Amino acid sequence: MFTLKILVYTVVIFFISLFTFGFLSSDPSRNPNRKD
Amino acid sequence: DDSLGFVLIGVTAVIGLAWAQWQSYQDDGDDFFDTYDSRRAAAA
Amino acid sequence: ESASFWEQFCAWITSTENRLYIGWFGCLMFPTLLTATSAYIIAFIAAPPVDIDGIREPVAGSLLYGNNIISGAVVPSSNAIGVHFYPIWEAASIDEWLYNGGPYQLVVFHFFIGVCAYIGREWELSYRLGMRPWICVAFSAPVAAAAAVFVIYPIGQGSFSDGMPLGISGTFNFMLVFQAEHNILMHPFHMLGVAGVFGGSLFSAMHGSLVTSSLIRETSENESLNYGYKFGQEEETYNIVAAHGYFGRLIFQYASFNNSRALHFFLGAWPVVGIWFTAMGVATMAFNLNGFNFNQSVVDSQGRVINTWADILNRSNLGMEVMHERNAH
Amino acid sequence: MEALVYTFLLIGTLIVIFFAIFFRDPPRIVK
Amino acid sequence: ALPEPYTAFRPIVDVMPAIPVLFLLLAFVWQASVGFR
Amino acid sequence: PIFTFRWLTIHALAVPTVFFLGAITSMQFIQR
Amino acid sequence: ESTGFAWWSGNARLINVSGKLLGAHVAHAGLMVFWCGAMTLFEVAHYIPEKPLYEQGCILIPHLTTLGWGVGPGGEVTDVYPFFVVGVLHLISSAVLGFGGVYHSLIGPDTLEESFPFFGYDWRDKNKMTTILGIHLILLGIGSFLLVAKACFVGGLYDTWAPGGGDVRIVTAPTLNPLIIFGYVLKSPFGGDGWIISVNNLEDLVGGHIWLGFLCVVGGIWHILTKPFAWARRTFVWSGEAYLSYSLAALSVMGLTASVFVWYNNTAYPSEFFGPTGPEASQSQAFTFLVRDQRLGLGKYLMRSPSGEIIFGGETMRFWDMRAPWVEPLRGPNGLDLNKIRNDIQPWQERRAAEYMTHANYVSPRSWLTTSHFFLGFFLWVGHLWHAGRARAAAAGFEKGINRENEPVLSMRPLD
Amino acid sequence: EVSFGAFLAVILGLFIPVVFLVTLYIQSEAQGTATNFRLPDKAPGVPGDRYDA
Amino acid sequence: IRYWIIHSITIPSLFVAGFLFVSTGLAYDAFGTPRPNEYFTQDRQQIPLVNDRFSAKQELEDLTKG
Amino acid sequence: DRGVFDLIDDWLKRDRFVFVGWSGLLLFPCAFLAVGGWLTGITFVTSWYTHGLASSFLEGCNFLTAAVSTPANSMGHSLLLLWGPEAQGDITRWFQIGGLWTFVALHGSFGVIGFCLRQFEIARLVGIRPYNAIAFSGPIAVFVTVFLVYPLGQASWFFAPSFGVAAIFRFLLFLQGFHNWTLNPFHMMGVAGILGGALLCAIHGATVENTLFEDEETYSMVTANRFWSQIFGVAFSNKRWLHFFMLFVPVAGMWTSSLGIVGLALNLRSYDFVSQELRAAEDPEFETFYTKNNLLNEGIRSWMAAQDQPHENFIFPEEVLPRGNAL
Amino acid sequence: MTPSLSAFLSSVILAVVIIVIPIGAALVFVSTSD
Ligand code: CLA
Ligand code: CLA
Ligand SMILES: CC1=C(/C=C/C(C)=C/C=C/C(C)=C/C=C/C=C(C)/C=C/C=C(C)/C=C/C2=C(C)CCCC2(C)C)C(C)(C)CCC1
Ligand SMILES: CC1=C(/C=C/C(C)=C/C=C/C(C)=C/C=C/C=C(C)/C=C/C=C(C)/C=C/C2=C(C)CCCC2(C)C)C(C)(C)CCC1
Ligand SMILES: CCCCCCCCCCCCO[C@H]1O[C@H](CO)[C@@H](O[C@H]2O[C@H](CO)[C@@H](O)[C@H](O)[C@H]2O)[C@H](O)[C@H]1O
Ligand SMILES: [Fe+2]
Repeated sequence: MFTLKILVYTVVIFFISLFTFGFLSSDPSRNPNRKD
Repeated sequence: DDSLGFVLIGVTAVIGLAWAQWQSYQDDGDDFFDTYDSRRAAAA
Repeated sequence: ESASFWEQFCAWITSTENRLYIGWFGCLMFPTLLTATSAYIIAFIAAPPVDIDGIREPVAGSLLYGNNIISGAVVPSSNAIGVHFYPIWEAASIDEWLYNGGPYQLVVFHFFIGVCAYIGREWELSYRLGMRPWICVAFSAPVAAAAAVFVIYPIGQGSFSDGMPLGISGTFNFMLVFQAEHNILMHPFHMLGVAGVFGGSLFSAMHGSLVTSSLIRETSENESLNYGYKFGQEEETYNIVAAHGYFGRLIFQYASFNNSRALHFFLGAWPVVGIWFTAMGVATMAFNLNGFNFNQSVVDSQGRVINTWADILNRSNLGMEVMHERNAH
Repeated sequence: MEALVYTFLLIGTLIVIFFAIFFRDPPRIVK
Repeated sequence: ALPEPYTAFRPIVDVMPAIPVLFLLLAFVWQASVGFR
Repeated sequence: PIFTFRWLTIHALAVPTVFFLGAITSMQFIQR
Repeated sequence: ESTGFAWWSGNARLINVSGKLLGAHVAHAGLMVFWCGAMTLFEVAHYIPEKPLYEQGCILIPHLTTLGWGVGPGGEVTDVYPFFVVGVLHLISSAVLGFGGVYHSLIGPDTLEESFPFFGYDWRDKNKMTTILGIHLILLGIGSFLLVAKACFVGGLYDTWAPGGGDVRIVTAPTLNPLIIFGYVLKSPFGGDGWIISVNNLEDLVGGHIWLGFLCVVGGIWHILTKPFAWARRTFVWSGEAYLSYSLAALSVMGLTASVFVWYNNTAYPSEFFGPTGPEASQSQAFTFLVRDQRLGLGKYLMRSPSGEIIFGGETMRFWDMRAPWVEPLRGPNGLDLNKIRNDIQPWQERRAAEYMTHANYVSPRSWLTTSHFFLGFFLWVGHLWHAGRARAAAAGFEKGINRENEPVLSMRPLD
Repeated sequence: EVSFGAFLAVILGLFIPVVFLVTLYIQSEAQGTATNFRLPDKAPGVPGDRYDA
Repeated sequence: IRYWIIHSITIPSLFVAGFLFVSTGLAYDAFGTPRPNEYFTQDRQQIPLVNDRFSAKQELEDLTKG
Repeated sequence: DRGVFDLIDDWLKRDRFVFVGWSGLLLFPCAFLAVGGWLTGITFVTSWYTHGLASSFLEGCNFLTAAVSTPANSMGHSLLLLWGPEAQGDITRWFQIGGLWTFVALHGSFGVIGFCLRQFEIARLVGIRPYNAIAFSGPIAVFVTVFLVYPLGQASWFFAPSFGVAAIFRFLLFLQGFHNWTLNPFHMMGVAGILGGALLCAIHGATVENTLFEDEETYSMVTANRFWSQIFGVAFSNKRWLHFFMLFVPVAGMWTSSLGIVGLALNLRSYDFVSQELRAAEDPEFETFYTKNNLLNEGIRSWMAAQDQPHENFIFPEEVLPRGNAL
Repeated sequence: MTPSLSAFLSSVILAVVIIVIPIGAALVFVSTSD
């Protein structure tokens, strides 16, 4: 039961961290009207 | 593992070090005067 | 010199060449919506009955326990839980988790996160394709309605048990109980929502009939007219002036939308604003700000009450209300 | 066997949806 | 229950809440007077 | 003076509307 | 129309015009203060001394009596003169703000960039924008300390949890330990925990305001003296619409939080001027009925919670986490103690619950505040979506539509 | 009480129109008319070229 | 010019005619709408409902009299 | 042209402030009388002698509660003509027995016939296909089935909807309580069409306005197809199929729900699942949301029947009134 | 001739002489005039 909590916590934090660090990876530049 | 901050710290470290490796070759030190930064270094 | 793993990951995530766009919002959307879908399918097919009331009489909602597709539902969480966070690891057994309506909480929370991330993903793809970003604002209205029906009404009522069940007959039961307790039919915001939905259907059928009526001839005698349009063509596929003349002569000439842009803004705006207002009505009735009460509004000279149609509606509400309060006293 | 029929119908609908998404007619832009 | 030396200012008090609303209608009539410029 | 189709149509609406509007106003002063 | 915006989007013409933008903002602030003063005067003009504040549709006066102005023991309203002086002070301050706003909008400088370089700004000047944010953060941190002055030195705050029925209590020992404060901030938002809404004492409130004021003043100093870092510069959009969108998202979060706050919390919104909460009214009905049952000659009214708790049964068992100042003297370690119920019951505790049960066409001011600020919070989230999308698309350069010559989709590979 | 006639109504009410649609599409593929991304008919009975061609 | 002078007389006359159609009680008699003092009578304490189709005219007259 | 018929035809189709046509000879008087009859009823005419209700502005009702109520149940399916054997020329007795309802319904029914003929006439005059007339057949089918076919299968005109806001609200709860109309699959197809039509209106208006060209076609169909293919999985590629679909789904929703109302006229309702009802009878612990709904339908029926049908003189004691306290 | 039958005959006659014939005459007049 605690192991399931561990795995769910790890998965949730992994996906949230993917979202957060992805939007920090110069997201406004990833657009087709980029200057250079 | 009484507190559950080890999962938070550990996973955000692993993805954070991957993001830090990408950030290392970003030549973002110079400041820009624009609405958004168009500079993004690709292929290392 | 070698590109970092994070750069390749960011290039693949925000790639516009994927069959389904993923994006950073999709990094939240896809796992949450997939676990909500899997949990909903499993709980709909096989799940033991949930004691929603608390008086140890459970409600069967799964197909394996004597339900069909119409009557089957994922029953809301138990009244004992209320608005408590109830994951699987907080229950003593899986049997107790299924008995208290935990799958409802799991599916509802993952679905809510998924639809908010769907709004963000719609903005994200609109940004990667270089188009204007207001489709997500249009999708914010059914998301607001789902939020009011699944999260915000349980917050106001203090329990996830009176949230809308994830089923057809459960949806009808929610509607009847909500009408009994709040008189949503006489709420002005539900009137605005019905106006938005009815008008949206009217304007959709009207615009579709107007465009279908004035299609320019490009096909043969009995060939399907849809081959007359080429995907990616520049010229108009229908005669705009003929449709405008028909609509002007149909009611009056000043009401014809001479601009297709203003007409399409009106089409996109009317049901969205209507659904926004009905969502805000449902969420405001959660905090007991009920609809219009026109009960006993007509009396004679001697004080006797002359009923109106609102009194008959109130009688129906009273019948549903006294049947809802199962052994409350 | 009613629940079996219901499950078969729902799974078949999801299979049809999967085929309609991923094995759709590929859109080609006219020249 | 207004204070005693200002009880004669009771009628003007009830219309004080509605002044912010008519400021919004003031913007609409100003544009309508200028011809929606 | 003017008795054309334009005159007959809009007087068929305006004449009962104003009469009904006066009747509605009178109902506001009925003590009930 | 030559600016690109029609009359229905006319305030969008003031994005680059800094002086007129300042005039519009100061005029709107004057309107806010004018409404504040006018509502305070309206509420004191219609105030009936015998009735409680929540029976007269009062929203502004209940906030003022929570700060210890014109209050008595048990929540009695004594003198409406402090409320009157607060309303007239806001009314006088509104005329100053209205005149300054109309001056800066009409006859002031159009763009205060060529003159007054301290007040002139550009939306892309990341150093200048952090300075304004730092100054206003310092001002907000000072304002948070004004509540601390009102709580520890000037008069006191009405402590509804004081024994005997509540009183204006001076706080001398605020909770300065950051573990409790930031555990309140990091608390779960579900039932039982309740995030920051479960602040159940004045000490945690004033200590959290001390910590917030210190954080805001050091953050304001920091934002004045520093510049955005490289990650922040590469992440955000530097334009007026973008900053408006960020503020809209924040304000939407605050609106929803305050709606649920006034719906649930009993400390910052005591049940003597705002009325009982929904759970409070339900448990008041159950408790009063149990009192009548015990007086006129108990498992019929109570039940055994599985967590070792004694709580009221029936439909009100879902509100077992409700904490009230008139239940706690009868609540021991395991919940409702039967001996404490039969013996320690006091006449002040039974009148409150007798009043709350019949005040569950009446709409409570809690319901009005909750519904109105929830409506505003949701629509401000919608406005955040609109302005964030428009700011990002206008910064990238395709907010006016797709270029027919270089269409981005036509240059991509086919999907399948 | 498994209603025997109801089982046939669900089965045959699903099988027969699915069969009719599947048979129509397969002979459409054989004739080269099973796509909407093609030009209108050049001649009676002659389908137009595909957009990719 | 004559547009306004007609509508300065006929329009107030029509509004007045509507006002004195309800305030004089003529609207109650014309449409059969009961006044607030005649919803019930002394000899009739229940709701007066028509129970026969072809005697509906006669039934209403012997029930609304007085 | 040549012949008196041709001058009338030319005058009726002449471009004026409002088109008349030959259909206007039927549409304009019938629609004016139906709307004028409805406005007369909600202002002056009562429902005291038919329903035991006040339903006019004269009696103190507002716009939400005023209605033109249905005739008395004793009238049956009578046409209730002003000169008919019920009113016998008495305009006052005609108003009291509910003759204004049949006036509004019959003139309204010929009004919507004239409007659909008007759609056919202007389409022939302009020269376009008559798809707006086919789309209006949806509202025609809904009006005909609900206001005419449903009372014609029932006992009388009394059980038809009354022309009012709160009166329509009663009709919604009446058909739920007495017919379990929400559980009917034809209403379900109607809800899908009407909610789908509102979805199609919102999603098409947003897509066109958000794929516009900065200024032939005003928006990018290729960009719109690419966006929805990656967001939703499928997307429209044919503009003509997209607009037929915007016609089809709300109109098909009107037509599918009208077929179920015809069944409801003869009480051929989808009230119960028999196997689920039998299993709950033998096993009292069995309970689903469908079984809870049938309990609420019993609560609707018994608690409204005393006042919704006052002609029956229902006297229900408190013992027989269903309650949650007796399960 | 019962009163209902006489009422029906009167209704038919009234419809023809108040609705049909006046509208037709007005249409003929305005069509020959314009
Ligand atoms: C602090 C909040 C704030 C600020 C400073 C702005 C600022 C701006 N907005 Mg943004 N917005 C906000 C909140 C805000 N908005 C919210 C909450 C929403 C969601 C509804 C939006 C959605 C929005 C849209 C869709 C648009 C803007 C636009 C604009 C710009 C033009 C202003 C304008 O059009 O006024 C004009 C004001 C009016 C015409 C009057 C509006 C009154 C409406 C019709 C009724 C509102 C209800 C009101 C309370 C009355 C109710 C009465 C009731 C009793 C019946 C300007 C930059 C425009 C923009 O995008 O271009 C740059 C534009 O098109 N906003
Ligand atoms: C909170 C409300 C508010 C405020 C403060 C502003 C502010 C402003 N607007 Mg906006 N606007 C609003 C709401 C507001 N707007 C709404 C709801 C709409 C939709 C109708 C608009 C549509 C709009 C358009 C289309 C334009 C503006 C423009 C402007 C600016 C120039 C004003 C001007 O030239 O007026 C002149 C007005 C008058 C001469 C008549 C009013 C006279 C004064 C101001 C009345 C003050 C009364 C008050 C009691 C005085 C107290 C003083 C006393 C205390 C001493 C100004 C900064 C313009 C612009 O953006 O830049 C130039 C412009 O073109 N607005
Ligand atoms: C710019 C502009 C605008 C805006 C404006 C504004 C917004 C304004 C504001 C203003 C303001 C906001 C003002 C205020 C005022 C106030 C006043 C003027 C005051 C006075 C006071 C007094 C007089 C008082 C007295 C008293 C006392 C003392 C006691 C009690 C009684 C009494 C109350 C009487 C608009 C939109 C319109 C338009 C465009 C332009
Ligand atoms: C007063 C008081 C209190 C409090 C205190 C405190 C101390 C507070 C604080 C608070 C806090 C401390 C807060 C915080 C917040 C935060 C937030 C809200 C965040 C957000 C974030 C964001 C917004 C971001 C985003 C993003 C991402 C994620 C990615 C990338 C992109 C971006 C950047 C956009 C208490 C309750 C105790 C008591 C009573 C009184
Ligand atoms: C800022 C937006 C906030 C949105 C919150 C929701 C607001 C929309 C709700 C509209 C109906 C609210 O209705 C609530 O207030 C009305 C105030 O007159 C009252 O409703 C009643 O008002 C009058 C008597 O007081 C009478 O006309 C009626 O009996 C009834 O309309 C009731 O107190 C309650 O039914
Ligand atoms: Fe279109």
